[PDB]
Amino acid sequence: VKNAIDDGCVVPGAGAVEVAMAEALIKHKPSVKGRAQLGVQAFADALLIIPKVLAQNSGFDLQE
Amino acid sequence: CRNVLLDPQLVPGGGASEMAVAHALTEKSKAMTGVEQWPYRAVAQALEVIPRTLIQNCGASTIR
Repeated sequence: VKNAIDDGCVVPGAGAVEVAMAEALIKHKPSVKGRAQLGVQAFADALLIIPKVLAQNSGFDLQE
Repeated sequence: CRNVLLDPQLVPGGGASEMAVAHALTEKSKAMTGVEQWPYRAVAQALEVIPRTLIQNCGASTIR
């Protein structure tokens, strides 16, 4: 909450931004040249790890 | 054709009847109190594993 007094924008987290980034990254190539989009695919798939496995730990597995 | 000749009556089910036998034992496990209930409730646990495995291939939190 020290960071809360710092910023003006409090965001719903816990995976809400994580899939929301990876939708824009994979589907829309920012740098449509294929050399960098390879690193985009590793980058957007890096974002998925936080929502998918903690819910999978909770019992509803990562794909649902 | 032998079974419909044998029994015009017949149950529904996809393994759900195996649960229905399994839960009927568990109620009578708690109703017929004594030394009998501990093997009698343990075999009720054995029946529900089979349709659990059938919906395990279906794929969900099959224990829930």
